Amino acid sequence: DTRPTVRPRNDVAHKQLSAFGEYVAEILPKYVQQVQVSCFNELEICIHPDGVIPVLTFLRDHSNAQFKSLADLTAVDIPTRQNRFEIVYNLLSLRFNSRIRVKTYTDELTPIESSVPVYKAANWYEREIWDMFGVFFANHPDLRRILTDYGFEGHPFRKDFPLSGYVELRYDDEVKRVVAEPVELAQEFRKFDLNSPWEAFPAYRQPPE
Amino acid sequence: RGEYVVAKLDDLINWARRSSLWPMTFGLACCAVEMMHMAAPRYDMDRFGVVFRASPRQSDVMIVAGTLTNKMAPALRKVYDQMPEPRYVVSMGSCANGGGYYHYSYSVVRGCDRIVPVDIYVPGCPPTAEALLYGILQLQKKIKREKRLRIWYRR
Amino acid sequence: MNLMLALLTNFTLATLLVIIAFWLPQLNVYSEKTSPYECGFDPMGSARLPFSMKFFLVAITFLLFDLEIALLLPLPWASQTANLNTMLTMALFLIILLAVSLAYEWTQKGLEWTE
Amino acid sequence: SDAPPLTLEGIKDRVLYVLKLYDKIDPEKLSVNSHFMKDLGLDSLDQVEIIMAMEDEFGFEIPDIDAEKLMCPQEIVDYIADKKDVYE
Amino acid sequence: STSVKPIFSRDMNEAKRRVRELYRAWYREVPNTVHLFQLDISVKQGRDKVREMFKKNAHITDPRVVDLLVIKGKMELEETIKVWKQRTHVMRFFHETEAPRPKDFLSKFYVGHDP
Ligand SMILES: COC1=C(OC)C(=O)C(C/C=C(\C)CC/C=C(/C)CC/C=C(/C)CC/C=C(/C)CC/C=C(/C)CC/C=C(/C)CC/C=C(/C)CC/C=C(/C)CC/C=C(\C)CCC=C(C)C)=C(C)C1=O
Ligand SMILES: CCCCCCCCCCCC(=O)OC[C@H](COP(=O)(O)OCC[N+](C)(C)C)OC(=O)CCCCCCCCCCC
Ligand code: SF4
Repeated sequence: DTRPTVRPRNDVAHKQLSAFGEYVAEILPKYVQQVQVSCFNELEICIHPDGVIPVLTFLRDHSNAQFKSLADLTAVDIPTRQNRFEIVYNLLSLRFNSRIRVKTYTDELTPIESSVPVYKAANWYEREIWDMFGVFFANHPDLRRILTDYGFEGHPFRKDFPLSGYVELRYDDEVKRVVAEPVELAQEFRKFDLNSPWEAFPAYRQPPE
Repeated sequence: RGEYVVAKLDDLINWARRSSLWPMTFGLACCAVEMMHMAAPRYDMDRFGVVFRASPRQSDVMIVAGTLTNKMAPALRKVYDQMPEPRYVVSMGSCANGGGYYHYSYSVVRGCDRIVPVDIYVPGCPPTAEALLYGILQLQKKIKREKRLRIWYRR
Repeated sequence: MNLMLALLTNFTLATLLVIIAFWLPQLNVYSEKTSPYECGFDPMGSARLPFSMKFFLVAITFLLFDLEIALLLPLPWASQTANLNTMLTMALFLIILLAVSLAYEWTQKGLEWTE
Repeated sequence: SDAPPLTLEGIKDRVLYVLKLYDKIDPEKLSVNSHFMKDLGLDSLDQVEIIMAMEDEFGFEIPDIDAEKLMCPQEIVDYIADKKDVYE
Repeated sequence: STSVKPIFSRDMNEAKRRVRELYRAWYREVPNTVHLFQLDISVKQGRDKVREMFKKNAHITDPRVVDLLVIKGKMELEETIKVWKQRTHVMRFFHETEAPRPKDFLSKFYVGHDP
């Protein structure tokens, strides 16, 4: 770890997180599908969607977890997957000064249980996920758009939603109000193909198809 | 002569309007921070006669300082409409001019001039407090050259 | 005569200023301009709906105490009487009972606004 | 008290009166036993609108489980009479 | 395979009940919407627009897709009843400023290249 430009490794935390990852997978085998720890010491628990309330309740209340803070909750859209959406829970433990990431999956039509009962912070994060991705959360105290405009159709953060959308607003003097019309751009957004045709990272080379 | 009199009356009302500009207390995004510094002691917009007032019905100028989104656009037009005339609009910053950093967003209006008329465009991201003050003094010169009464006199 | 002429002049000047305000300027009236103001979005309901008064009890008490000023204001003239012992007794009695009323309402949580 | 009670003749008249104000029904084609779908040519949502008119006329709430079966004017008369205890 | 978690309705018969319930709520709301928003349309035009929106999805046979449509429709209704929407948002269903685009092949041929 004497190299000036390279990030030093903390192998003490890597062992501790790996040990605790097994600990959770042993206590919740009904829901835990995969556990992993990254090279920068971030623990991820990948669970079945049914285990959202059991897993998070254990991680918030168990005396050896005490993850009392929901740092963030978000979704990632991966169209190539059968379940294109990936719900990500980032939890913080103040007692043990540690962080854990819990991940599950769903699709356009399958609900995911709301975690408001476990974390009051999830009220708006689930509204944002629904608003921006179209993932329905069952038993949410009140689910509705939070960021998009009233009457806005579609879910902007899906990978198949266009960057500039489908409609745009102006003011029309005939009707004396702001109207919505199909989008026309004076200058089209210029798509840049930046990817280099040479592999950058051999460590991540996927097996040939 | 009648042309001489209307010329002097025009110089009087034009003077009164440019010396007592009252911007509406209306800011949207980062550009409103730079608008606060124009009211801060270094530049002291109040010394030019420019005083903020919150009610649109007591405002003479709207400074669209920040990004205008589709959700907010109806609100902007409403408060602009509720301004008694004569009323001038100053567009501050890239976002309010033509969308700026967010020109190609599904939720951003590509320029406040699609919603309201604009008298002065102040460039920058954000314009410095001294660059907004240039636009205000450029608006005052624009009002100084109005010919409302002279144009009436020869209708 | 003087007082009436002074009042007529003050409210005539006030009226003429209002008249000039509406007839001198150039007007451009249209529907959106004269709509009610609610920060940019249309008001959700009528401004004529009931507006709960949380200090209703204190407002009723103001009616009773505002009548003590009518009874207390004659005191400067009352002090000119030859019956000072009686006058001073009833002056203090009247003020004290006004104070006991305040104490009763204060202690019984009457001056606290309703939730 | 003194207001006349409800009679099956009265219910039938009011039901047939509402159905005549409906714009999609031909006034000289309405039979007290004509099916809303088969005879009058109406569709599902048209039937829903009719039931809501009945609620306004008779001033009581008809749930969807029950309203899904009222497919002719006579069935409405039976349901209203049945729920209003008008055995007359 | 083919076994999926439902949202609200376990079959189309159950789902259609929620569709009818939503339609009755929208139908009763149009008179209030045309009143509060001071729209220059009639109650007939508004209720025709509601019907147009419902028939637009009459071909759906998946109960889950129907459940989301009702969920989205109820959010629209909630936005309108509480006047979160403005007059501009309620009139976007009528496309009053959109010039009628051609439908037949010849008219599309003359104006441009789009299919
Ligand atoms: C950081 O995060 C963010 C916020 O968080 C803070 C935000 O907020 C916002 C949103 C931002 C905004 C809405 C704009 C913010 C801009 C500012 C400049 C606010 C910052 C702070 C200030 C203190 C600015 C000014 C406010 C005050 C209170 C200063 C006090 C001084 C004054 C001069 C105000 C008025 C005072 C006086 C004494 C009266 C003057 C008023 C007049 C109308 C002039 C005189 C009146 C008359 C009627 C004329 C007189 C003569 C008459 C009537 C005739 C008499 C004679 C005859 C002959 C008839 C954003 C986007 C944001 O990102
Ligand atoms: C209470 C009762 C109110 C009565 C109405 C008062 C307002 C209207 C008066 C206009 C009279 C007129 O005629 O002025 C107009 C005349 C010229 O007329 P013209 O060009 O033929 O106009 C025909 C119509 N155009 C113009 C559309 C083609 O210009 C002048 O020489 C002076 C005009 C300015 C007003 C001078 C007064 C200065 C006062 C200063 C105060 C500080
Ligand atoms: S123009 Fe620049 S400073 Fe102003 S709101 Fe946009 S990004 Fe912020």
